[PDB]
Amino acid sequence: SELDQLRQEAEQLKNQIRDARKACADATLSQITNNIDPVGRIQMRTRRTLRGHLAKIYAMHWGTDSRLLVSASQDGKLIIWDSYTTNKVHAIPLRSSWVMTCAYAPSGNYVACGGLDNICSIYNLKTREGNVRVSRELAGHTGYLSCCRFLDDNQIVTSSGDTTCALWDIETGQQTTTFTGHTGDVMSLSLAPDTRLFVSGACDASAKLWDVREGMCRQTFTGHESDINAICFFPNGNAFATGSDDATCRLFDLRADQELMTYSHDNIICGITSVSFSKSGRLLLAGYDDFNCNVWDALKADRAGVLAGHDNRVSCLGVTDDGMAVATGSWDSFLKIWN
Amino acid sequence: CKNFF
Amino acid sequence: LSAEDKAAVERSKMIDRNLREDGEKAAREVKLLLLGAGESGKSTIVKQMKTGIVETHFTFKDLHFKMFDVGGQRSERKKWIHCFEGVTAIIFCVALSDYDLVNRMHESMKLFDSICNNKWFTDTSIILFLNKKDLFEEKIKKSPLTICYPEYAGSNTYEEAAAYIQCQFEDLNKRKDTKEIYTHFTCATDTKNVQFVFDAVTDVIIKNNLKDCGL
Amino acid sequence: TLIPVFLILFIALVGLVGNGFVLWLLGFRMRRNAFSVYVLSLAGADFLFLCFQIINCLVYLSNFFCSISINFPSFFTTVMTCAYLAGLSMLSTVSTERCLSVLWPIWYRCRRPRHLSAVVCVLLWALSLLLSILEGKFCGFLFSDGDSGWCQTFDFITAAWLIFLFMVLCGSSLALLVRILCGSRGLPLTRLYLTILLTVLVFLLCGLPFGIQWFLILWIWKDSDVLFCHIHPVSVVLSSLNSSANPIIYFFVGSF
Amino acid sequence: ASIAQARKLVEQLKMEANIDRIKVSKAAADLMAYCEAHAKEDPLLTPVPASENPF
Amino acid sequence: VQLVESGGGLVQPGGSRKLSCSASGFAFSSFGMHWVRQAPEKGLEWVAYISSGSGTIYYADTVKGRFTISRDDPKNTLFLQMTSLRSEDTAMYYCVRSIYYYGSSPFDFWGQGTTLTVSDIVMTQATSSVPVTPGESVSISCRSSKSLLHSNGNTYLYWFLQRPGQSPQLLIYRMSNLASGVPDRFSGSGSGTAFTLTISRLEAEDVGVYYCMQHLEYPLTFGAGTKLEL
Ligand SMILES: CC(C)CCC[C@@H](C)[C@H]1CC[C@H]2[C@@H]3CC=C4C[C@@H](O)CC[C@]4(C)[C@H]3CC[C@]12C
Repeated sequence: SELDQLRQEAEQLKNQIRDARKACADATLSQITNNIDPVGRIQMRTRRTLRGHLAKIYAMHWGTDSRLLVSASQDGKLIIWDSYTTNKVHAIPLRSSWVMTCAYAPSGNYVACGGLDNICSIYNLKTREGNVRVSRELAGHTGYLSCCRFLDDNQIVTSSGDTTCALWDIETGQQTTTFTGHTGDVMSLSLAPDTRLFVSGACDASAKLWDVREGMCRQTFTGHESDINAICFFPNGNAFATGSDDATCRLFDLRADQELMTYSHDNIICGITSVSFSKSGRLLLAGYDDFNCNVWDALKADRAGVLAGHDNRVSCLGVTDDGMAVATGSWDSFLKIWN
Repeated sequence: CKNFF
Repeated sequence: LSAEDKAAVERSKMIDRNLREDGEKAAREVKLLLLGAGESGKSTIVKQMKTGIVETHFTFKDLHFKMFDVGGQRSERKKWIHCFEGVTAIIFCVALSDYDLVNRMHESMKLFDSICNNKWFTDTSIILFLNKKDLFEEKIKKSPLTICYPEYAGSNTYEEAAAYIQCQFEDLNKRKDTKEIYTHFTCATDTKNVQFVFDAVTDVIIKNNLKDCGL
Repeated sequence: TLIPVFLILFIALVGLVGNGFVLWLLGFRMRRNAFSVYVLSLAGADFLFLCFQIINCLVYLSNFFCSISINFPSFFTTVMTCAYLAGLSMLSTVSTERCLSVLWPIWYRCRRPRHLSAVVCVLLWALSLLLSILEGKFCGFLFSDGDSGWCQTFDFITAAWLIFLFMVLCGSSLALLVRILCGSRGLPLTRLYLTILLTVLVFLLCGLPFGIQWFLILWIWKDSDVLFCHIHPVSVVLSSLNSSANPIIYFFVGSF
Repeated sequence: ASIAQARKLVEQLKMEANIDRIKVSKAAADLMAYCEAHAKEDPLLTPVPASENPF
Repeated sequence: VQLVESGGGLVQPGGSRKLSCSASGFAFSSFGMHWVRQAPEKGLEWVAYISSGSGTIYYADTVKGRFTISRDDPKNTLFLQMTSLRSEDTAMYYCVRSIYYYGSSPFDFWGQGTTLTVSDIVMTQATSSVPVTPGESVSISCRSSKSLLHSNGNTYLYWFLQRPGQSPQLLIYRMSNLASGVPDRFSGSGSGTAFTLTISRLEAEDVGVYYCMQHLEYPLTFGAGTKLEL
């Protein structure tokens, strides 16, 4: 069996890989940040509660001007909010109600939502006719779309339940690059700040590092036990945090190529649905199935705060580009905005 | 008065 | 507020009104979920009531239904079965002909045991369709049902066999008191299908009318 | 005669605070049902009745201890009669809407108007207000004096409306029970029929008898000395028990 | 077949194996530097007064 | 998108007249629509505004009680009902589309205008006519009589260009933001109650009368008009 010899070659190659990662693990992040001063208790309170959805809110995304946010719920609506005024500037009825993701364009021109329809439909907001209309339907994924993220007005990287990620061209509607290698189905995705690369996560309990310019996986990160629901880069673009069903958020370096640290408590047993950082990345927020967001000191592993406003599972949260406020959405059909 | 309640 | 911010508040108020109207239209309709293994007669069911998730509208006795054939997508269902939390009923199509075909009936019991005891469906009633019963009416006598079911005491023709398959499906739920299972052996040319769906949704509608009325 | 008034003080304050934060919760806070409009209006009627009994309890306490002798304006007991009658009317409407929810299920789901609950609350409060303000003119609780017989005949009209409310609540409850016993299978029917039996028992022996002793006993029994020291405090004690027990069964038990 | 999938998987692991990794200490100190340089403009690490708070 | 209007012609004073503007190609129910007239030797003057959903209606003080604005959502038609007219109503009535959410561009589209013949933050244009060199940087200034910088951070000054014989178009909205369909050479800035419109690298077919409009509060008022003449 020649493929058995190939599998032994693969086995000694992964053994050499974890030897190479183990050879550079001279210290932990925890003993480096043992000296640094803790930030204490972050007493965040709800500034605004956004109340217009009638079903479970599955996704949310902040605009780049830190005022408009889109939220997609299962009542067939994605609503774009004015977060300062709690005003709805756009209610968009969806083609399929079963939405699981939403995005906001960095230019602010488009939103893009997708779900069980296998289509990350793209909606033009700055139209001459004044209504929001579908601009492009992106079919081609054979599994449910879990996360789609905008690079530009013309490129969008989508994650789906067919174990592949795809980079699209919005004018053609044809996916230009396919990102294969995940064996389980990909649930989470986050772009780097320079957007030359991104990371994704699946039921392999693995995170993979894909480049949008060439199109292959350069790095694979392992250390979770189950599916990761959540991923978000550090604002430097050199690290990211992954939330899973293991009640463990884990941070990984790109350039050091291993897991650094685990954000776990004994009193948390439910899964993490969303993660995000702050502007500086000192603290990472994390939504839980225990209905509350947990603010973790991303350097000292301590629970710096608890945001317990929601009556159901916190499915989506995000932090503005200004870093002013954190919006958290949840399955009791409310967005709460914390500061 | 009905009953001076 | 200035003039433009007051008009933005008014635009948001009309958007609130349309959201309330559309959620009130979708609150008074019935959302059903087709299931079952492959080629189990589900497509014949959705033909006789009338890429991604397939949706079917039909109004029966002034009651708007929305059927959801979600089975066209092949992914691990634990990551999207909570989207259908809060459906009224779960239409489950089991082929009686797939008892001898290949452990396909055992695959149907695997999927029924998975979703009948699912944590998001601990309350939702399940309509269970046993179709291809005429195909069962020939293939009872060509090959016995003991090749599918390991014990099967007392084999006969079509009556204790169908009742045994009914009883072997019905006890799979570990909580028989919170939820309730409906069953219908059905033909291909009959109006008992959508009639039974109406009369099994009506119990759930009564229970939801009492949940809305604090009871 | 005193410790009845202390007992109604305790019951009326605990009912006041409980029904008050029910009235805040589903008044402004929590998303509401069409049923919750009925629970809200029952809470408003019940809040008015309980605070007015608290004020009359303070009047008795002050005139037994401090001897201030506050001749309280009898304008307000017209509003009190309206609040009591509206509370019982809304309780009968709760029972009727539950009966209509089970007897006509598809109608109650799809074709029930969303503002039918509001117009039933408004029209029923308007009927109770018109009835009570007519009793206030015709009896002399208000600023205008009133004759004796023309008081008592429309006061018997109020009592007939009350016993009609009991017949409506009993008929709706028994129709609900027979509809559950002939055609229900997905239901937790034991908790159901204990809840309906509990609320008809409350509306019988905790909510009726103050209306019974105030609206028909004073013109039928008529001894004017035996019943005053015994029946009249204990009767409003039972209606204060109904008043305190309404938010638990109607709103609180479901919520928690 | 699975032999070509294992062949491209071995090629993928060969491309993953030659990464010039840095030590965990230096990347940890890079995280130190980023979180100390931007701790001033982080309105979650330090709460801010209501003049500069739009919420 | 397109708006067409009708209802002009010779009307006796003291009589009644109905003008009608029908939408074509935009979601007319979602737009708050206005009416702006223009006397044949005088700049623009706002008349009425019925909101989207017809929930909110304002008028100018010179038309209050005599003019009635109402829309029709299915027929997609805005119509204005007048009575007891006079020679001060001898104008050309433009019907203006607008929309109001965050990031919107109100007054972006105007109807083509119909001539009608009948037989308060004041905005001040600093100079009614400036000389034009084609290719020269021209600054057009508007002087307010109130602080247009609202507390929310916005500054509701709008810039319009009425080309000769062509309807006014939105150039710059909220004193700073370019409208869709203007060159980047248009630029406006300023401060509270002090504004300017800088036109660097002036091109041909850009001459006309320029209008500054406040939108801090109703009634909206216009500038008298800054004519650009070669
Ligand atoms: C017609 C006049 C007498 C009514 C005044 C009665 C007063 C005391 C109050 C008490 C509680 C109030 C109700 C509280 C809740 C609502 C629900 C809303 O959707 C319609 C108004 C309605 C139904 C209110 C109507 C007025 C009301 C019944």
